[PDB]
Amino acid sequence: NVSTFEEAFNKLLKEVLEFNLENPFEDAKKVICIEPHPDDCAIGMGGTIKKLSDEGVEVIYICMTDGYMGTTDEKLSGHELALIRRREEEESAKLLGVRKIYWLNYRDTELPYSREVRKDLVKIIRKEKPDGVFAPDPWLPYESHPDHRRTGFLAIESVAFSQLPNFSNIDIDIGLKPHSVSFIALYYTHKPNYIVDITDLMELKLKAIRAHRSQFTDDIWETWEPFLRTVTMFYGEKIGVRYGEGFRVMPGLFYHITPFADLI
Amino acid sequence: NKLLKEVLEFNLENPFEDAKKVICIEPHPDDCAIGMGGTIKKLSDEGVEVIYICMTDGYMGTTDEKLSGHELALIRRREEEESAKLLGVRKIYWLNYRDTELPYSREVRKDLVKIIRKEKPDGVFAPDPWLPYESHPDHRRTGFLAIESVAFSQLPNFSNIDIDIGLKPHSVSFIALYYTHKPNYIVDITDLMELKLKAIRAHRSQFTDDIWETWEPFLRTVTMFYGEKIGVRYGEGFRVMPGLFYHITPFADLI
Amino acid sequence: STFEEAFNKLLKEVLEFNLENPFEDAKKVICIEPHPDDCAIGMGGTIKKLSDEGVEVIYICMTDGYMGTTDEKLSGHELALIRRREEEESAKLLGVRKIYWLNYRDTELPYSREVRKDLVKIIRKEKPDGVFAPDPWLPYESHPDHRRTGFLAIESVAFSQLPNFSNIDIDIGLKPHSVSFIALYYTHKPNYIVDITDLMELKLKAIRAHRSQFTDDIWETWEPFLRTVTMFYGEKIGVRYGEGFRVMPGLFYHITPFADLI
Amino acid sequence: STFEEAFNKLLKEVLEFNLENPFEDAKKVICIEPHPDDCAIGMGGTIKKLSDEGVEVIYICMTDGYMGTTDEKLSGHELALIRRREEEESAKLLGVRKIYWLNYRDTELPYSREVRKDLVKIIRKEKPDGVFAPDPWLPYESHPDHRRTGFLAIESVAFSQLPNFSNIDIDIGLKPHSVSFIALYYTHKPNYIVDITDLMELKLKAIRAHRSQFTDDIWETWEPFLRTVTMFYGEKIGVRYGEGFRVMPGLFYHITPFADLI
Amino acid sequence: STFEEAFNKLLKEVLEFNLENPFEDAKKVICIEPHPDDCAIGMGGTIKKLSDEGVEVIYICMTDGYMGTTDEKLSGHELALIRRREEEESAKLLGVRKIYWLNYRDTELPYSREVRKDLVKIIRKEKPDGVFAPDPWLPYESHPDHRRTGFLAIESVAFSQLPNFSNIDIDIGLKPHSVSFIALYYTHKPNYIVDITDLMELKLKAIRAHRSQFTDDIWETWEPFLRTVTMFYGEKIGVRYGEGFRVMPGLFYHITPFADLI
Amino acid sequence: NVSTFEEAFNKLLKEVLEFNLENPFEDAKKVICIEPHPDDCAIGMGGTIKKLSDEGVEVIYICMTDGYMGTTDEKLSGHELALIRRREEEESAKLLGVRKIYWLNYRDTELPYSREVRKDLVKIIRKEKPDGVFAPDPWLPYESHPDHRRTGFLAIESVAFSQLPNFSNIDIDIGLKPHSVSFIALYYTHKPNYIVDITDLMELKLKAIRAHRSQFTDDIWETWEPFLRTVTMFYGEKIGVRYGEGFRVMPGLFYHITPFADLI
Ligand SMILES: [Zn+2]
Ligand SMILES: [Zn+2]
Ligand SMILES: [Zn+2]
Ligand SMILES: [Zn+2]
Ligand SMILES: [Zn+2]
Ligand SMILES: [Zn+2]
Repeated sequence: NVSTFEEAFNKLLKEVLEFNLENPFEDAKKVICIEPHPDDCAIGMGGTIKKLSDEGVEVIYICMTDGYMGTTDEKLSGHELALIRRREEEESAKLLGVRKIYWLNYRDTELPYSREVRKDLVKIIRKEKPDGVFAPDPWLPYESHPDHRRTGFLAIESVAFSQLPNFSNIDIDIGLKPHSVSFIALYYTHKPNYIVDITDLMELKLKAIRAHRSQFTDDIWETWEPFLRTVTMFYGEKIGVRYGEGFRVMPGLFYHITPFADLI
Repeated sequence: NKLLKEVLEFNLENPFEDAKKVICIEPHPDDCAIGMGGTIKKLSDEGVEVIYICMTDGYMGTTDEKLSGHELALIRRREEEESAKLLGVRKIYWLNYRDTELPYSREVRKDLVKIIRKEKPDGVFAPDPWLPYESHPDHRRTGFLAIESVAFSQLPNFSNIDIDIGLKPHSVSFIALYYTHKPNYIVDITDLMELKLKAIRAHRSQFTDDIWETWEPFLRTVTMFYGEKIGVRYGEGFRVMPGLFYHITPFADLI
Repeated sequence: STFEEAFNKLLKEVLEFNLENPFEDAKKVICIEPHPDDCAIGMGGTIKKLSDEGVEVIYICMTDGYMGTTDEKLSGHELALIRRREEEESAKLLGVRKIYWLNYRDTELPYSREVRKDLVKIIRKEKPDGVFAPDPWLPYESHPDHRRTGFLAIESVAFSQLPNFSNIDIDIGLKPHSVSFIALYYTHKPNYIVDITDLMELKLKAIRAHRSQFTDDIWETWEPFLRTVTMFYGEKIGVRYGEGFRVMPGLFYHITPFADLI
Repeated sequence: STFEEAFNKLLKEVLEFNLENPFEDAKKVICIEPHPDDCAIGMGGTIKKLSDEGVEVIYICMTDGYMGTTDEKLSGHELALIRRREEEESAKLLGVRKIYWLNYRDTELPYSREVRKDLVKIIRKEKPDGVFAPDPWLPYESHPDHRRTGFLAIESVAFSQLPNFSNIDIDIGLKPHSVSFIALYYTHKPNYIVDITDLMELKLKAIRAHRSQFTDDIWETWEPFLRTVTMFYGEKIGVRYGEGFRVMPGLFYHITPFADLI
Repeated sequence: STFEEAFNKLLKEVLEFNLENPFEDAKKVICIEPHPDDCAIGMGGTIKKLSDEGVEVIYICMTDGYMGTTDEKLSGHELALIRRREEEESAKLLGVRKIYWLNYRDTELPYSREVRKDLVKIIRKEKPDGVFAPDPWLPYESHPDHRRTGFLAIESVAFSQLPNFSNIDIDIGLKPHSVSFIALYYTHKPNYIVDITDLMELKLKAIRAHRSQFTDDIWETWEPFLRTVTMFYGEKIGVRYGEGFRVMPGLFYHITPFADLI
Repeated sequence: NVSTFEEAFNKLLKEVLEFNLENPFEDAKKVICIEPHPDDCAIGMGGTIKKLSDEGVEVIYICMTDGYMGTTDEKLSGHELALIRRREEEESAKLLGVRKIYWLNYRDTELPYSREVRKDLVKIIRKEKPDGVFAPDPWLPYESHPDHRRTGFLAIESVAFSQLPNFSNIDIDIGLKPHSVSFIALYYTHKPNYIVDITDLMELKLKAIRAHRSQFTDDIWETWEPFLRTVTMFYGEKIGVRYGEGFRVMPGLFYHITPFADLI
């Protein structure tokens, strides 16, 4: 029957998986957007958040850390630099129609890669019963920040595991029952397979990004707007527009032992 | 060139003939069967002693809240024993680390290296940890600890108390990586496809007709992806490089 | 206007960043090696041509090579001496006279904040103009020590700038340094090669000072291999024996979907 | 004014600390056992003296009891399950309904925050008025699970009351909870005893319910030990068989050079 | 001929030890504390009476105070900042200028080589004669950070003495430092008390500085405690108010079956 | 049963447990002495090990570490010292009848307290199947060395865990069968309940101790010798001898939930 692989491949995607990419969000009624440090949802996927906040979809944050380290000022202690930074995200979010932010409070550059941490995200997933999760892609070539790498990993890991009753069993017997999230979307990806048109809202994104004043001196912004405009244009060039934000959405089966998963 | 052919002397033609004993290492109950169940039968038919190592106890492989993890392990242990016999596998070592909680550490290496230094095997099988998009830590960590333990089992100063109780440094011939996206040698499983599925179905906890109805297309499609690459409809794939390509080699992928 | 014009302006005008001789400002750099000899077998030829031109080349050794033998009667400490001496038998013959030994047992190198806090000390100590390390992204690399060494180098360098990372090194006199560049060797993705056919002769020998590692019997498998690597590089820019490394602007190491375009 | 004086005028007067009846105004208590059986063996009798009197009793069980058999033929997985039944059994025979299974394997109970964060969760939900736990300062206690269980209770009772501790609990509608009294079983430093003479053959029956720990051949050694223990305790308050409990000021668990003085 | 005889001729001739006068050489000390306000509470007095004699007193605070509140409004990062402040207006009262902050979050001080590397650092630097730390064998002490600080401190002191321990301190010109003495506050077995009869008012003031901990409602419990503890130590030497320390020869800390006899 | 607790105490000890303390080392053919650092078995135990050769008991060491930190010598490295000390102990052990020494090779001062270690001891116990296991008391007031504390606990934990076929199963799976030790005995204790006379063996014990040259310069032997004699004196008085060695032996049942183990 199945002449070759590629004949069975396209049938496994349309018939079996109901896999689609012109509109993967669409039916989204609530999505948590996971970021390693505060400002990552902004820089990563700010426009697409506003878009999903103009469409009346509920956007919740989980911020892995407290950005305790993002300063060169030999006189501004991380403890407050972090106070400074929970304000700057409470600002940023307010702009983007992000209302809620869970704060995991793990110190910056010290985000563990453990089960403890997975018990945080799995806990939050069974409670906010989110339709999709927005996490950063960990297989981003040359990514050198452990927090980024680990975040996307736990993100996808906690996701697949939240369905699992015997995982963090203490959750089951206090009200929280397993939940099957609908889609996983990987911002900060070098292999996007769905770009959102953000050409328009590309001016509210920098005001959400810059809102983090602590992280953005005007002096350093002299290399970051030239930077951000370069990135967003690369996502746009894939679907012929001025600005773009890129995501990787794969079917749930391709996140595990799928040798051909690099074809979509 | 002069090295592939005339310094190390490796071949992508047939590597398994010289093997009389091999270890097939799997992260969970069934990965041997899903990853390589046909090549498994093959070797056992051809009269080769196939031994499993299971890293973990499955404990987490369910959505049925009535079912405790503890049982699932039991139930899956026997389900594996069914599956193993179905393929000619003789002994399964059970590491027993809890599912989704496989450590990446020396203790765990130290285990693998005990066994390797007892079965003194010619070939080991494992999941390719550089498999792109592998999202399951248990799997990544199995690949890595496998390739690691192997190499290390040769080094008398590693788990140095193993020696003092008999078990000597061994030196496996090959390492074979199933569940890989860079196979450089395939095997024909068109001969034994349906039996494989049967063995893969022996894990009833895992493959309800409902789930199996969704993984039925998957497991056939995969084995095609590999199969096509030779000239058959159904094949299991493998990355084999063994030697000095697993350590510092900027042209490793050219094979 | 387009993606390529914004790309080129980003590098040339916004971030400058060399590519034709990035060791032009160079005076003091560190070569971080997992085991003793990991500078040798990948960076050695490059190390003399820098000790020569004025650069005080500094070493950090991540491990102590404790595990590097087959000899079932050679204690792991015995080996660790053999290697250290053997290493000095190579430090010098390339023009390096300071080797920090971290001292962590071969095959037991932690990937922790702890180790980072060390590197950082040895980076806030010198204030080097550049650091070397193996590329942790070298495909199929199966030895944990290597992978970890790389990753920590990069993360440590970056982190040395932040006053809060190791907030005790500050308070005690050691202040943040902001390293100039980073270079990854042992890479299958170079972008700046370096000429070594002349000093290739010196290298052959410095990679033997570690003769516990490099015996006679084995060498008959490890020199054809060694020549091949030095071919793989060199012949892609001209000569018969060159060495190519990877170097990026500090900002391609974070959130850069277009990093591997170089 | 003396110290002897400035001691009494604190317990009765600054703490209202009564040792006559601490299990008095107690409408819900928690029983943390390191293994299925522990509660029964140190706690057993005393559970009944609370259970039936409208005091709701809940076990937390730290391990799966996976390493309690010297039987080649019994896998730890099967044993774990077996013990669920024996504990489900035993716990009716004492009027306990709810038991949380933490499922940290036998001999591998972590000493960490991650374990605290559980006990802390369960404690905030159930909002009990009392927590029972093994005295972790019991001389010669060899079993880590045992030691750790106590420390981990004491610590989770002090910290259930902290908003900034496990903040995600608050964010999901489980607010702080202060426990009135900590009572340590398996102590040798009691200061309140419990006469359980009529309930003894019941406790032994509730302990014996574990057919995997107390086989008839093991029962010839543990029955005399079980009895001796119970004799050790009660013989202090004039009664034959008793059970012992240490109870202190919440203040006395921290920084007190004289907390030994009760 | 006997034991009691061996006890003394060791103490007095060989180990030249005296309970008499231990602090009579003090030009530099370090007072280590679990939390911010810890050198206060149990040691505030002696410190001032040590500033007086021109002795430089340094603080090392192990935590950031992250978790000292019951009010879901006050957030740890801030609460920390509020506590970094309070111990400066408390340290000044007592001529304490230098305070090292390790920043380990409240209820999370690790027990590791790493945190030893830190205290051994600071100490190889400030090259002091005197280290103070809580008595990690203080009965019923139930705060992790408390226990872990004495052990770590002791271990740390004994551990500066060695070049191989943290040899990167060495390689950047920070040498072995032997310490003269060790004083364990918060002890139930002190053996050399000090006099704070007049100083018990600047005491409640230096402790008072920590108002985010000591609001005036909850002060009405610790008000009898802060005195009572100074009287426990008092009725031991004659004066009205005390601060006790255990001081033992560097030899008794290890393998000494009769440490309990001094 | 019987009436008073004291009566149940005896009855449990004499008849029920059948544990006594006249000469527990008697029926011992094989014993293992566990020491934190190389030289500890010498110091604490020395004499009683010479004695146990002088009868015909095979005596095995497990040395938890490698002494990698035992020097004030600004010049001398750990690596070589660890090499130096594998001799000093081989020398000092041949002067006592000591034939086998297991080197775990944990770095001095860095010995883990973890399953990984237990498994390491459990691998040896099971193999040599000894009747006797020796180790430091870990409840020793003021003992400030993590290795000495940890090594005691891990010993007790390891003796008991050897019996459990579910603990470290692969051992079983390769020959190594469960083993049950007749007794555990704690040196470096301060509640000993049995001494061994070593007065006429003392001098030799010192030769054994001082055979660790690196640890005892002439300058250091000036203080350690009175101390050492002082120690061995302390145990003396108890059995009315010049020099003693203390041990704590307790029934296996006392190491667990016994609120009166303080009483033997
Ligand atoms: Zn970030
Ligand atoms: Zn699997
Ligand atoms: Zn290497
Ligand atoms: Zn128990
Ligand atoms: Zn404190
Ligand atoms: Zn020692």
